[PDB]
Order: sequence, then C-alpha cells, then structure tokens
Amino acid sequence: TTGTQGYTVVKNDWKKAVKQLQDGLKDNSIGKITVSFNDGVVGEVAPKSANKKADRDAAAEKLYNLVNTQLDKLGDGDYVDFSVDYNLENKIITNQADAEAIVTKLNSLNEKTLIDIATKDTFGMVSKTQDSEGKNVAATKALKVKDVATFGLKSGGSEDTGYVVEMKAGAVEDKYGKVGDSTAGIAINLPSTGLEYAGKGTTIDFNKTLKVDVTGGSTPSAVAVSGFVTKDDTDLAKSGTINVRVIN
Repeated sequence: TTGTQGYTVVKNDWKKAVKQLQDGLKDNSIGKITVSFNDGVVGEVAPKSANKKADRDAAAEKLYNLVNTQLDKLGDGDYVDFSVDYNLENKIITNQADAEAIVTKLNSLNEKTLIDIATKDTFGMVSKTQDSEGKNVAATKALKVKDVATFGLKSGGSEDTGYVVEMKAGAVEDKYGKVGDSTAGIAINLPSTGLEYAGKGTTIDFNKTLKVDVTGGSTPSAVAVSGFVTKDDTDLAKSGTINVRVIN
C-alpha cells in the first residue's frame, strides 16, 4: 500500500520507543496513537486540545500508563501495535531557550561580509548616489549579514503554541556595481520569503541561509540574498501513519 511505514522494536528497547512517541506528542508532531494488543485495539491517545502543552503532556503520560505494564511483561510471541498518526508540519519548538539559541547562532553571523565594497575592476557595493561626473562611487561599507536582516523570536510565542524564529529584512540604499561606471548599480533583493523558522521537522541549513546569489555572470543582472533555507530531519514522509510494533 502506498504510504505504509513499518517499524518494529524489541521488548528490551521499549522504554525509549515510548519515550519518543511521547516527545512526538509533547512537540505536537503526533496527532493520535491507536494502541493494540495482539492485535485487538485497547485504546487511542491524543491531546484533548492540541494547542495546549498541558494536554500534550497529559496525553504522553496517558500513553505511558496504558502500555507501561503490558510491555513490562510482554509475553512470548506477543506484541503491542502503535498506529501513529503524525504530521511534521505541526511539529513545534517547545522551549524558548532552544529558540533563543537559534537567534544567537544567527546573530553570530552579523559581521559576516556578503558582498565587498566595489572597485573599478570588480563588482561590489557602490553608493546609490553617483559622483558629479555621473559615475558610481565606492560604498562606505561592505554588505554584511547584519545589513540584510535582523533576527529574533516572532512575538506571541508560548509553550502552548510554540516559539518562532523570525528574520526581518533590513533596508539597503547601497547598490551593486563597479566604481567609476556610468550605469547605476542594481538593487540587492533582500529576503522576502523564508522569513520564519518554527521547526516543522526541518532545521536551518546555514549553508544556504542568508546566501547571496548573483545572476548574469560577466554581466550581472540580479543580486539576491536568501532567507531561511532548511533541510528535512529524517527520511520520514512529512505526514501520514507509521505502525510501530513491539515484540519479544
């Protein structure tokens, strides 16, 4: 069947499996777990309201007690099935600290140079106001990360709802060109998408994030700086249902 993900783990390793089905509830990736004994359904676990930390925690602890004992002495040739309905798009960052750390990692890129001050031979940042002769002038500063964007938590984040890391485009007057050139430099396209990071089973790819892209090679036509670019955490499909069977 299209989209069946199977996992099967040993009795001696259940403590950790349940743990991580718990964290999946607590961080909001798991919407529902149907649990079965050999294999007649015993019950379903789910937060009564999913936008609430208390409920997610209650649901996790509910999952423990439900299977705690049955697995603790899982008979020979027996099993407990977890039909895990999940959607990684709902996964959230639960503690502010973990969000703040991402912000600070971003701020640790602030002084990084994206594009050099222009020369007469080499494209770079030129001022936006041409000299008296109508020729571009070098800029006062290089284009640095901190000129392109500012970093922080989106307002109104909570343990309930999750914390979001946000970048706000800066404003750049300076342009992209060669010093001494008659033609005005071109404007830097700043990040206008990828402005937020909320987890969602991804992580920020810092090789592709806040990256400059110049197009046109010998004859530049556009310059852009990317916002957040992320990569997936696992090989898991983004949403669906995995069966996790526990046997001995």
